[PDB]
Amino acid sequence: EEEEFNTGPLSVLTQSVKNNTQVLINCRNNKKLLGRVKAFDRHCNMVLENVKEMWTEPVNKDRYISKMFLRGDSVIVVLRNPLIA
Amino acid sequence: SLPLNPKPFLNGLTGKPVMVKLKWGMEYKGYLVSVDGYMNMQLANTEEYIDGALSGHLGEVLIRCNNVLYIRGV
Amino acid sequence: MVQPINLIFRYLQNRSRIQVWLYEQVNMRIEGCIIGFDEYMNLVLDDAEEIHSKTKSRKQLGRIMLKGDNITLLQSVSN
Amino acid sequence: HPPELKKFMDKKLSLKLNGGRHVQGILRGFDPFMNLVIDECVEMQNNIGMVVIRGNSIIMLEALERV
Amino acid sequence: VKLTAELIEQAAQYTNAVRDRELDLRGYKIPVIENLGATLDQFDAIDFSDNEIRKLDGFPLLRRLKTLLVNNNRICRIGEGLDQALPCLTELILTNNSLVELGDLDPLASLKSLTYLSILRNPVTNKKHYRLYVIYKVPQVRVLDFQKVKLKERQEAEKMFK
Amino acid sequence: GKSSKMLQHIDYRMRCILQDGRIFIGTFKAFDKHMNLILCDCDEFRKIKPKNSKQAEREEKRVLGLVLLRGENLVSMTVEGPPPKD
Amino acid sequence: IRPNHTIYINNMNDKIKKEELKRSLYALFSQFGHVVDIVALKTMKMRGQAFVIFKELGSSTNALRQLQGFPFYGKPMRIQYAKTDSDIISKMRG
Amino acid sequence: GVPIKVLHEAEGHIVTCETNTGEVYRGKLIEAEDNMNCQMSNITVTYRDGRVAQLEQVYIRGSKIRFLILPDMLKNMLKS
Amino acid sequence: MKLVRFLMKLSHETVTIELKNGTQVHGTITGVDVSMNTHLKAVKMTLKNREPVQLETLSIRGNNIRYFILPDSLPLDTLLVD
RNA sequence: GGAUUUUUGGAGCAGGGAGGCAUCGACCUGGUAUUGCAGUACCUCCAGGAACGGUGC
Repeated sequence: EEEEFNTGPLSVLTQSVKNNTQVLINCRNNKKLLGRVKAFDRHCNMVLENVKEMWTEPVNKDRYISKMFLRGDSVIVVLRNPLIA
Repeated sequence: SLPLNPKPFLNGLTGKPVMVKLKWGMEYKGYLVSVDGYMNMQLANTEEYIDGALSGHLGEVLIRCNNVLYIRGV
Repeated sequence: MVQPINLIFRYLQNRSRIQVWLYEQVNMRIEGCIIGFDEYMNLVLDDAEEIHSKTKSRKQLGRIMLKGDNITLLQSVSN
Repeated sequence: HPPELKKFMDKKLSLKLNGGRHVQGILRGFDPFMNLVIDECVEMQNNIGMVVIRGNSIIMLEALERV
Repeated sequence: VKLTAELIEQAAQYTNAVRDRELDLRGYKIPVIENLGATLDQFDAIDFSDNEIRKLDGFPLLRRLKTLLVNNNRICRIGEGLDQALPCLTELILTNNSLVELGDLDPLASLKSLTYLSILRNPVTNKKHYRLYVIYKVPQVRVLDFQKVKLKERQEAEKMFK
Repeated sequence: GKSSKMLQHIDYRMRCILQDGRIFIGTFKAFDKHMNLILCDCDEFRKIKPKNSKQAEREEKRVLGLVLLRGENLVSMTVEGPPPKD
Repeated sequence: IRPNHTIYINNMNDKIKKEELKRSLYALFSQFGHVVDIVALKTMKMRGQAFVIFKELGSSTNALRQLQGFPFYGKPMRIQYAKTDSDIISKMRG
Repeated sequence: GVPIKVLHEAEGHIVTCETNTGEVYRGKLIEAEDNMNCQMSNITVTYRDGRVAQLEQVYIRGSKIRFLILPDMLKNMLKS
Repeated sequence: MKLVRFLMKLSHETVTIELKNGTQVHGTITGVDVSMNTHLKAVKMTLKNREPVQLETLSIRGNNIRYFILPDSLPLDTLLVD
């Protein structure tokens, strides 16, 4: 199982936790959560730090959330990048 | 071909340029790095095509399995 | 009695061109020749097409793996 | 478990599907997921022949015969 | 043989030939329509044929009742608050009863959804202008005595009685 | 640990919120793994949950009776009133 | 053609929609006994016709004699005993 | 599940069923499966527009049921 | 690993939860179970496009949760130990 | 001590916008055809009429 977290597509999350790097999460709510992965699981539940939530309403909006838990079903996409840099 | 199944097809397509359509109509073109048992998908040098038009160049990307409509080699 | 999975196995063997009804999307359906499939009804389609029932327009796809999540219905077409 | 559908085997049926979709045809078989084989199927009208309906997207069925 | 709660509870209940839920109250020699509360508003049709009812009255509020078959009874009068207890009454079959005066059919004007009406084999039928009278006083009827109410009859009934 | 969080509210009158946004108020008598619920003397509300709305408290109320609700379509529950003694 | 639970009607105005025809047929024929079911199609072959099935046989005979040539939607209906027994009757009998 | 046992208890009784799409089916419950698959007979159906229809025989998948109304004859499983 | 276990440790914390249907819930956790079914007390709940209502108790089916906003103070590194 | 009927999850996420356009279905008037033994997506046709109904944007 660890092997599948380590080398499979979830290695994106595994890599973000290890390097304390930022990732953008496109989300079902049409919102995007930008931050660092403290923890994750099979379902893509996550505990996130320094989250910048961004969305639109046209008007763009954002808000800072230091500490939060995301239920993984809401995940559409998870992006790793030269974002942290 | 003599029976070509989902799983091998996808495995043959690893290392290749793919495009994935999502149920929500977004499309993501990039090199398929890997897939897992639940058919979650990892792309590199991803690009986003929405309305079939280049929207955003995104880099390395995880797509949750439940979002996927279909995958195409391209 | 014919079991649904077997019908598919038949579609596969026949190389009949297949038209798929998708879930909660009526304006588009998918077409192709089933080359193989798995326990989740995920399908490998050849020379596949998006069919726009509204626009009468077809989008050419080639090698497709369609997740079974989307499958509402499976039919055969003469074309 | 199996769905209890042997009673409906080889009978003409009216099938309400999701998306407000409706078809009619003769039950030729089923599996534990309630996926169906329907013969002489008609989209409500145009004839589509023998088809597979995934049980997932089956809302309701109604017999057009007496069981 | 009073129409009672107990009577209604043992009465044949089924889906009729036109696909409606119908209660069978035929041949019980019922004299007065009463205690319908016990049906619990669960029927689309109620068959009261071959009984001895004198007046079409006594109904509770029944929102689902759309068809009333009242053949071979002794109906000589129609109650006045019928729409208040039967809002969607669409079909009323009164064949072979005792309605004698055109004015006795007046209470049917208040049944807003009434579309199928049959009053054959009632003395009232032979009264001069019976058909035109019904058409003008109960315009919501589309089929009267199994014949289509036509435009020409409506106009003709508009002259006479205008 | 305790499993009680549902068992506590059993026999009580409960306000249950559905996924379409309906309000089911009934006596909470049973549940299960899926949160399929058994609601005695159950009514449905649509427009409001009253907090003493001076105009009226009750519009589109329907008496249902004995209700089994599937857990798929349940969102949440709060205590509405104490158990009826009966 | 011996007395039958089912009567065959022909010479009916085929312009009436099928569901309306069946509902008026039911209404008209209820005066003689419980009508179990009505079979009427608008195919070329079957248009202008209907089979009316009664629980009681005496009801079918009474209906036949009393409504012979009754004006229905403009035309005089022609009634006759059906050639065969109705499927519903055969199932209800055995 | 406890509710499932109570459902099976309603077999042979008149019950009301609302689907996920809000069509309302009332009639006799013939068979109820463990997964909530429901066979019924002599139905009255009330659509979302308000119109009614009549059906002899129906079978509805458990997943696509929102809820069921059962008789009050059952209310009198008080152990749990 | 199983992050629901982490949430199960948050009894007596106050949190804000955003639901899938957009509703916002602020209250004190009395219990999270294995299905992420969450129970709270002293709850101020604001359905999207209403003014808040206060409930002494509220019980959420786990699947209907979008996300929890946790106390800034929360010592995550402690809670992530098993 | 997690492998199909219960307790170690197949569910999840997604709906407002505006104050005419597309599609289907009865439908209403005239006239016209069919006279046959049925278990029904619908049911003649020709001309006219829709300040009709549903759904989507």
